Amino acid sequence: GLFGAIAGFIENGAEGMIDG
Repeated sequence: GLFGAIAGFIENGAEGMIDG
């Protein structure tokens, strides 16, 4: 479901995508 395309992008900002 579409949540899986966002959630972390709002709930932090896609942590791990920065940090990786």
